[PDB]
Amino acid sequence: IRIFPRIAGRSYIIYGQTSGIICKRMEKSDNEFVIYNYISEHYDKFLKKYVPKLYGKNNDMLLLEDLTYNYNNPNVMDVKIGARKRKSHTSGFFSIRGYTNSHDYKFDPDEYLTSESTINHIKNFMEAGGENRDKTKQVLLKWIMKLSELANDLFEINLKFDGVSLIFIYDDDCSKCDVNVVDFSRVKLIDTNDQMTISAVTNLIKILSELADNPL
Ligand SMILES: O=P(O)(O)O[C@H]1[C@H](OP(=O)(O)O)[C@@H](OP(=O)(O)O)[C@H](OP(=O)(O)O)[C@@H](OP(=O)(O)O)[C@@H]1OP(=O)(O)O
Ligand SMILES: Nc1ncnc2c1ncn2[C@@H]1O[C@H](COP(=O)(O)OP(=O)(O)O)[C@@H](O)[C@H]1O
Ligand SMILES: [Mg+2]
Repeated sequence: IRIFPRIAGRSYIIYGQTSGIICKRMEKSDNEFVIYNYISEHYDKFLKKYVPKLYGKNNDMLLLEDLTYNYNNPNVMDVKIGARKRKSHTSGFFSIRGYTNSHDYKFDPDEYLTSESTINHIKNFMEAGGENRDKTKQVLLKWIMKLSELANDLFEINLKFDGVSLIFIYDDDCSKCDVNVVDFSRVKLIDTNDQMTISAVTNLIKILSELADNPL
């Protein structure tokens, strides 16, 4: 069994026996599966735009689209935009849980950060994208484009996105990038929209916009 190079979480995640699939164990309940099916039926468009494809269930394993598959040299960042179980966010509106090569920059998932340190970590994650300034900006701008639509669409969705993350990805050559929403294990039905989760996305859009705009 080939272990999947996670960037965060404690979940058992392996490569599928097949190309472009990862197998994630549902450790505690089947809630993740219940939530994908509910979103599939009530917010189909949201699932297609923002969420890795669920190809199937196998006992307690979900077969999920590998978001890294189409990438020569993927850089991954996990940012928790949903509410934490009991702790407050390490960056106010959201918590960076890890990124490719975070070890090299002495990143610590338990450390509460200033705005300066939050921004510095996101710049650290962007460093593997090289010094072509007008190409790493294109990556930031494609992220802003999809996070913008996601925030907009979140106003119309009556779920509490407890625990969910954004997986940011970009290839070393900056030819390709994306961001998707993952990990529905703790998501709940509610009667309003999730303003906490919306503020996380808007705060990220703000930070990425300041990076896409500064001239340094
Ligand atoms: O051991 P795990 O089974 O992976 O449990 C993990 C929880 O997710 P579930 O798997 O749904 O329980 C996760 O909450 P969620 O991600 O649902 O929001 C916690 O984050 P928080 O309490 O919300 O901040 C993680 O702890 P910290 O992030 O360090 O607190 C915890 O992992 P760890 O305890 O091993 O680090
Ligand atoms: N569909 C996916 N494709 C690629 N990597 C993924 C995918 N889903 C999760 N990951 C990776 O696995 C890690 C943990 O995923 P997540 O669903 O948040 O698990 P947990 O429930 O343990 O928090 C992420 O930080 C990311 O590196
Ligand atoms: Mg998670």
